[PDB]
Amino acid sequence: ATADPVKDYLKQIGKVPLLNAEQEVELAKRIEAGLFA
DNA sequence: CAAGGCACATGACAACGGTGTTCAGTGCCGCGTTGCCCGATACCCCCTACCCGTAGTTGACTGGCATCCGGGCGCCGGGTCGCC
Repeated sequence: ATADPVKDYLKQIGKVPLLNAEQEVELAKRIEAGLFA
């Protein structure tokens, strides 16, 4: 919580795992699995 | 000389004269009110032209922005970490 809220938003993005090909195709596979569920 | 007879006029008698008034009827000219006739005007319809909202567009493309000082000036007031 500081001034210039865009900076705090950027930190809120933080460090998250960027997705390579197989990672995201598996994610979409389980996405459609949950959709069918 | 007195009584009885005839003329003219006379107390009323209605009805004309002429003119003024009566109900009434109907108009005769003045003032105001009325049905027409149209004409325009609001108000339904149909047609399409155009404004405005929604939904797609697949090489890849993964963290920015320029701040800010030459007030100036002082106080309040609170926070804030050293201090022993």
